[PDB]
Formats: sequence, C-alpha cells, structure tokens
Amino acid sequence: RFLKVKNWETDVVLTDTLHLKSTLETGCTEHICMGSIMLPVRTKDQLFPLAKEFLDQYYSSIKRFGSKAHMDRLEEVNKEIESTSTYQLKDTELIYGAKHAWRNASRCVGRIQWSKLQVFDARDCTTAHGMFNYICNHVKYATNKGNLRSAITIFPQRTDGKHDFRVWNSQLIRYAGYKQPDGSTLGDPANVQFTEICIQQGWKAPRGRFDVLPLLLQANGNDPELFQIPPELVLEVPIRHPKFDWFKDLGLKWYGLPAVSNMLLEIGGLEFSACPFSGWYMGTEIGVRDYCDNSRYNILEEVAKKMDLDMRKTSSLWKDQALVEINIAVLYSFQSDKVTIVDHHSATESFIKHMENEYRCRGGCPADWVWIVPPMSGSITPVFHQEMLNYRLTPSFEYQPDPWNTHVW
Amino acid sequence: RFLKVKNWETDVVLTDTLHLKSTLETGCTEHICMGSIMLPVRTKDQLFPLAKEFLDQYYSSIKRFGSKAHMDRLEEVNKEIESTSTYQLKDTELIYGAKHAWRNASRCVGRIQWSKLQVFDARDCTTAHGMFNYICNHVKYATNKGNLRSAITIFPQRTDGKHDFRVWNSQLIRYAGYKQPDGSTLGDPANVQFTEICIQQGWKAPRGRFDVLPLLLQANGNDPELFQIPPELVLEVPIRHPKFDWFKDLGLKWYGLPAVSNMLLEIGGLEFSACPFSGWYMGTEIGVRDYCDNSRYNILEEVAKKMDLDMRKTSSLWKDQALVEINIAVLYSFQSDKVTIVDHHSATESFIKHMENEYRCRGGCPADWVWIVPPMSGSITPVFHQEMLNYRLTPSFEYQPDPWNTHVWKG
Ligand code: HEM
Ligand code: HEM
Ligand SMILES: Cc1cc(N)nc(C[C@H]2CNC[C@@H]2NCCNCc2cccc(Cl)c2)c1
Ligand SMILES: Cc1cc(N)nc(C[C@H]2CNC[C@@H]2NCCNCc2cccc(Cl)c2)c1
Ligand SMILES: C[C@H](O)[C@H](O)[C@H]1CNc2nc(N)[nH]c(=O)c2N1
Ligand SMILES: C[C@H](O)[C@H](O)[C@H]1CNc2nc(N)[nH]c(=O)c2N1
Ligand SMILES: [Zn+2]
Repeated sequence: RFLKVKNWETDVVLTDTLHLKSTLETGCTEHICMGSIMLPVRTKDQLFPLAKEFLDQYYSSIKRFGSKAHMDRLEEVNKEIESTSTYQLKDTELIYGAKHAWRNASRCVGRIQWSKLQVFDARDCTTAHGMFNYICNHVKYATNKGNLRSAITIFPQRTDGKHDFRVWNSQLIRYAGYKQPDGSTLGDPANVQFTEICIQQGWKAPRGRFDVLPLLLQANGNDPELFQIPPELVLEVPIRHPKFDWFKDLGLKWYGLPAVSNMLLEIGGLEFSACPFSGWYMGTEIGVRDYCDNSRYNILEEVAKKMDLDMRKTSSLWKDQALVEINIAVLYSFQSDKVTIVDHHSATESFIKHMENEYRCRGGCPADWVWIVPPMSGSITPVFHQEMLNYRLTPSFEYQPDPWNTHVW
Repeated sequence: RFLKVKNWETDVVLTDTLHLKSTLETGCTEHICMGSIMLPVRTKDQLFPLAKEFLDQYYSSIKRFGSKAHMDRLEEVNKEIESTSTYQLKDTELIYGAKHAWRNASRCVGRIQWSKLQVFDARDCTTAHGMFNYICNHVKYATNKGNLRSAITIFPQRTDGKHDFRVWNSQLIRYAGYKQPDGSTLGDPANVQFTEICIQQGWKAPRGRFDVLPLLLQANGNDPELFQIPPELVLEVPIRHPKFDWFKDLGLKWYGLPAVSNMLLEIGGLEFSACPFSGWYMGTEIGVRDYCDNSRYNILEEVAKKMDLDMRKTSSLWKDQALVEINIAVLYSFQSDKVTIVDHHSATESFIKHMENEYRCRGGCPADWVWIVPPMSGSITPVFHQEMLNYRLTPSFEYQPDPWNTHVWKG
C-alpha cells in the first residue's frame, strides 16, 4: 500500500503514495510481469466519473478544492454531460490537463521540464488546411531558430468516432522510406509503409535518402489531405565528427524537432485524437536508435569500415567503438549549429532530480525503467541504479491504431 | 491462455504457454509494475503438493509419468514426509532440480548452457571444514586451469531452520573492502561490511587493493569459521589493453571464476540454503559494473585522464569512450591468458537463440529484461529489441537474507 523505491548507487529511499490514485491497468499480474512489452466511444455514465476525478484534482491543484467555484463547475459540467453527452474544457483546464499528461508520461525521461509547455488551443479548427496552418505555426514556435521550446497543439475532441481529427504521420517531421528493386530499402525503413500511402495519395517522392515526408492531415473524419511543411520551417542538422573529417562523407543529417503526432491525449474522459507535441532530442535517440538500430538507418558497419577497426571478431567491441563516435558526432553537430539537444548523462541526471521533487511534492513519479535507461552506457547513467515504480495516471498520452487501419474512405 | 511476445528488430513473434505453470508471485499487480525493483520452515501440510508437482515434472522429463516407478516414488515421498516431516531427493532428482533452477533463472542471460552443469552432491557434509574441502574441490574443478566449467555444490537442506548450512560470502571468490578513516575505501566497496565480519572473526587482512577474501562457512546452524582458499587455486587475470601500454600500469586484475554463493536453491519444496554455483563471465560484469559503477572500483576518471579525453563537459562522451576501452581490455586480457569469458554481443545473441528454442520446445522462457539487457550498448544487442515475459517457476534460485542478520550466535 505504501511502496518504497531504492537507489542502489546512493542508498537513498523514496516512499511512493501516488500510485494509490492509479486509475488504469498495467498489463501485469501477480503471476506475470509484462514490463518489457511495448503495448500491453464513451457513454454518459462512463464520462461523468472521469470528469469528476479530473475536476477534483484540477481544483485541488489551485487550492480551491470543495469550494463553491469547484462545486459550481462540477455541476455545470455534470448538466452539460447529461444534456449534450460530452463537454468542453475551460482554457485553464486544457492547459493543466496537457501539462499533466506530460507529467504522467512514465516513459519520458525529460519530464523535469513538464510545467513549461506551450499549449496551442486548436479546438476551433475545422479543416485539414486549418490543421496545416496550426502545425506550421507550432513547428515555427518550438523550433525557434534552434533554441527549442516545448509545445503541443490540441485539435478538437472526439465525438462519435466518425469525425476524428488525426495527423497520420507518426511524427510531424520524418524522412521517407522506399523499398528498392535492389531488394534493399532507401531512406528510413520505419516509414516505408507511410511513404507509400503518401504516394498512394499523390506525393511526388524525391526518392532520396532524407526527404522530409509530407503531412497527411485528417479533419472531422474526412479523407486526409497532403501538405508540404515549408522547407524553411524544417530545421535540419548535417552530422560531422569533431576529429574524423571523413565523417561528413557519410552524408548524414537529422532534423532538430522531435514531435510525436500519433498519440491520443485524454483529459477528464475526453479524447483528443490529434495532439502533436514536441520538445528536443536527447543525443542517444538519434545516434543510437535512428542511426544504429539494425532496422533503421543501420550505419554501424560503414562507420566501422571508416574507422579501420577489427570487425573480424565481435569481442574487439568495434560496434561499441563506432557507436560512441556516431553519438559524439550528433551531440557535436547540434551543439555547433546551436540547435538544442541534451546528452544521455545530463538528461538522466535531471530525471533523478525531478524524481526526488515529485516524490517529495506529489508523493511519487511513475517511471518505466525499460524506457528511461538510455539505449547505451546504461549502468553509467544514474537512472540505471534507480528503482522505479510504474503505474498509469490520468490525464495521459495513450497510443492509438494507425489511422489507415481504421479510416472508412 | 496464450500470451505473445514480439521482437521489434526481426518482427518474430513467439507464444508462451509455460507461464501457466507459474506459481510464485512477481511483486506486480494489475495496478503497479515492480519490474525494476531489486528484491520484491514448511509444514507437512504445504510440503507434499510441492513435492508432488516436482516429481511429476521430473518423471515426465524422463517420459515415465504414471509409471510404477513414478507412483511408488510419490508414495515413498509421502510416507517419508508424514514420518520425518521432510524427505531426501534421489541423486537423479537433485541433479535434475539444480539444472532446472538454472534453466528457470529469468535473470540469467547464460542459460543456453543450462544442461551442461556439474552437480556436486555435498549432502553428506557435516562440518565447516567439511564445507571448505568441498568448496575447494569445486573451485579447482570449475577453474580447470582456465578452461572454466559450470558447477554447483549442494550441501544439506534446511530442516527446522535452526541448523542451516550457509556460505556467508556472497561469491566464493571476491576482493575485500576496507573503509578508511578519511572516508575513502580501499579495495571493493561492495564488500566492506563482509570484510569487517571476517576481520572480526580473526582474519589477518593484508589491507591491499585486491585481497582475495577468506571463506566464512557455517555448518549445521553452528557459528561460521574462516578458511583461506589455496592461493594456487584462485585463478586471476591481470588487466592490460591491446593498444594502451599504460593500461597495465593502472594495476588492475580480477579473479577468473564467478561463483554466487548466497542464494537458496528450492527443489520440490525442499530448501537448500548453501548451494554455491559458478560459470564464466560476460565481459561487462567486470568491465562495466565491477570496474565502473561509482559504488565499486570507480575507475572511469583515472582511465579518462590517461587517455586524455575532454572531461570538462559530459557531452564529449568521455565517460562512454573510456568505458569501451576498459571493457576491451578485460576481454583482451582473458583471451590472452586463455581464461574462458564471453562478450555481450556474443552472449545476448546466443540467449535469443536459446530463448527461441525454449519457446518451440518448452512453450516459454521466462526472462527479466531489466537484467538480461547488458549494462552498456543495450540497443546494439538483440535482447534489447526482444519483448520478454517474466514469471517464476521451480525449481528455483531465490534470495535469502544475509546470515549475519539472522544467525543466532552460539559463542
Ligand atoms: C524537452 C525535452 C524532452 C526530452 C529530452 C524528452 C525525451 C524523451 C525520451 C528519451 C523518450 C523515449 C523516446 C523513444 O525512445 O522513442 C520520450 C518519450 C516520451 N515523451 Fe518526452 N521528452 C521531451 C519532451 C516531451 C514533451 C513536450 C512531451 C509531451 C508533452 C513528451 C512526452 C513523452 C511521451 C508521451 C513519451 C512516450 C512516447 C512514445 O511512446 O514514444 N516528451 N521523451
Ligand atoms: C556459463 C556462464 C554463465 C554466464 C556467462 C552467465 C551470465 C550471467 C549474468 C551476466 C548474470 C547477471 C549478473 C549480475 O548482474 O549480477 C547472471 C545471473 C544469474 N545467473 Fe548466470 N550465467 C552463467 C552461468 C550460470 C550458472 C551456472 C548458474 C546456475 C547454475 C547461473 C545462474 C544465474 C542466476 C540465478 C543469476 C541471478 C543472480 C542474482 O539474481 O543475483 N548462471 N548470469
Ligand atoms: C516530444 C518528444 C521529445 C523527444 N526528445 N523524444 C520523443 C520520442 C520520439 C522521437 N524519437 C522517437 C520517439 N517516437 C517514436 C515512438 N514510437 C516507438 C515505437 C516503435 C515501434 C512500435 C511502437 Cl508501438 C512504438 C518525443
Ligand atoms: C553463476 C554466475 C555466472 C556469471 N557469469 N555471473 C554471475 C553473476 C555475479 C557475478 N557478477 C555479479 C553477480 N553477483 C551477484 C549479483 N548481485 C548484485 C547485487 C549487489 C548489491 C545488492 C543486490 Cl540486491 C544485488 C553468476
Ligand atoms: C522490446 C522492448 O520493449 C523494446 O525494445 C523497448 C526497450 N526500451 C526502449 N526504451 C526507449 N526509450 N524507447 C524504445 O523504443 C524502447 N524499446
Ligand atoms: C534498480 C535497478 O533494478 C538495478 O540497478 C538493476 C538493473 N539491472 C541490472 N541488471 C543486471 N544484470 N545486474 C544488476 O545488478 C542490475 N541492477
Ligand atoms: Zn510488471
């Protein structure tokens, strides 16, 4: 009932009480832990409870719990739900809600930043064009000439499931993927299928290796339309090493704005199916996963051949040597072009400070260890030795079916 | 009920039916996951069912389930339990059990070697000196002049819990730790407390950076006794780098045999409180954890200075760079001295193969991702991209409180 988490590097212990407000399920049982499984319409009766829970905590946060203002709103919404069968969040509730869905993102290591989120209320949007306008502005605001700023743009909430707003891209910015005759894959393998639906819809693919994919926006349930983010708005960084001049010849570049666009924001029972949100990269995301993942740009072998390493035997640890370089480059290039980026050492350290704050100010902090520990140098970052408790709190960011596997054209 | 796991690097999907035999708890609930949590005397009453389940698996393994031998055994064991309150395993069952405890160790990446296990039956042992001889023979056999062999020595099972046999050391071989009055620590910090106990028990500590600790053995619930392992039996490997000739001057070395001695082996309800077991290392255990954990030898800074990396800012990834070289050095030194060891690429690759085989032939392979994933380069090893199901089966290796916290001294 009162759990305690220990850090085996500093012996420090924190007591978690926040997990007791855990609403949703985890996918685990007393017999089986699914901690490493990537992915373990509402009704009026279902909705008022969700709303009440949200509203109670919202008023609690502003120190007006059980006040008239609180009750008043609690009834206003209640009546609205009974009459309309859904409801609208007040601007204040929308912000609090979005900031808190991030606060609860148990897989996000950079939450120490959670309170500083620019929310763009896009609920008055009605068309794919209006969606394109908002997103552009979003990109521009957050990119901010390289000095990145966290932001999220929130489109209308779901109603009957047939008028859903959705951004089809997994991220606002991503390179395309084409399966060539060579049997090989050109570009980013992760987006092969998407890059095809763009062609299937009209895109004029430059069939290059780093073509910024086009936005496929879906409004009010209609069919998605295509748009090409203004090139001047997509800030990119060419990748070079601070010692290996031959590096630049790999012709590697990556975009500065990480912006997740396929998730579903849930606040007080309400569902926001289109809510792109962005921050800034942690070195490893690009250098370790995007570049080295075997099923992504898989550049290890190449960077190895160029380093003149004994790739004859695994035990020489050449992959480990290449990996550290590739990641030194990323952090290097970005810091040079003055684009925001944080390294895995500094990021994990910040998350530790954040965890203590959350434990002593909120009573805990849900955290998914499998995701928090960077994909490289694991045990040399503090979070490796930090025990974590994982539970689901709402408001939240949830996953949702890729739209193409559901859209009734 | 079937459960499926997917590999996100190869899109391979496996189905688990084995978890359906999982009895013990996990620490998790539908509301909370404790996957990253380190550590979440029986009655005649609760013993026979446990004895029964075990013998059923045993007999099925030899394809004699329901045979006359099987039923008589079950009847024999029942009788023995009603009569003595416990029961003795047959040599064949003890060996089957130990192998399966290993096979079921979800935190072990080396499980592909599970069937090749040398089981030493030390159930006839009665004193600490008796234990010392046994442990010495295991160390010699297991070391095999550098060509390591997996082995486990099994002493008498617990009876009334007042006569436990325990090996106080956490590992058969390990360096001492000394706390200095100036706050710093000499040797391995992880063993400072245990070292104090040894000194207190009469150990003349040579106070060096790499002093092999003495064995503190407890037999039949009596007070533990000290023994020094024959130096000529402790295979050690001095650490040097292939390209850096200054590495050797760092003064590092490490013992060649990893042998966990503080776990409890549970087979068919019976509890084996003293059951040392050993195999061979994966580079990273020494190179990443033992050497680089801040709470261990913490050698990252000194290895950084010598290589002259930009240590002013973390983004130069100096710490990451040094690390690779330190692990390269550990692997290198062991291969040069012909002492068995395996790198993490090689070890995880084999586990995936082992794991797959276990699904096809067993219906599952319980695995703890948090522990299976190596402490460095996680994503460039196939296990990182592999979903895993963690659950408990017996026979099994469990944790038990350190004996100094529970032992009732006799003076
Ligand atoms: C500004 C600094 C930020 C940093 C350094 C950061 C870093 C990270 C990292 C390392 C991950 C794992 C990424 C992966 O492996 O796919 C992650 C995931 C996530 N982050 Fe953050 N983040 C930041 C901002 C944000 C913002 C502004 C939000 C939301 C408002 C957010 C929401 C999440 C969520 C929901 C996940 C999990 C999404 C998924 O499954 O891919 N993050 N973050
Ligand atoms: C053949 C060589 C072997 C290799 C390379 C291998 C490797 C490993 C590694 C890397 C770990 C995690 C180490 C740590 O962080 O503490 C581990 C844990 C473990 N291994 Fe193995 N293993 C081997 C043999 C064995 C044997 C022979 C047994 C049992 C008969 C065994 C039982 C276990 C168990 C029970 C754990 C968990 C230890 C704990 O939870 O404290 N291993 N193994
Ligand atoms: C705001 C933000 C900031 C920041 N720094 N990083 C992120 C993370 C996103 C950008 N880098 C990768 C991740 N998006 C991909 C998440 N999906 C992972 C995945 C892979 C296969 C299947 C599934 Cl279901 C999910 C988001
Ligand atoms: C047979 C075997 C083979 C092999 N290759 N490796 C091991 C693993 C042991 C040798 N490397 C470290 C580990 N020791 C036991 C792990 N316990 C860690 C610990 C420390 C402090 C507190 C806790 Cl709770 C746990 C065992
Ligand atoms: C199979 C396993 O769940 C999967 O590879 C996870 C592991 N940890 C991760 N951690 C982060 N941050 N991001 C990921 O995409 C993953 N993938
Ligand atoms: C707190 C956290 O669970 C702890 O640091 C774990 C993580 N994974 C590990 N994995 C292995 N193999 N060995 C360990 O000692 C640990 N420590
Ligand atoms: Zn779990």
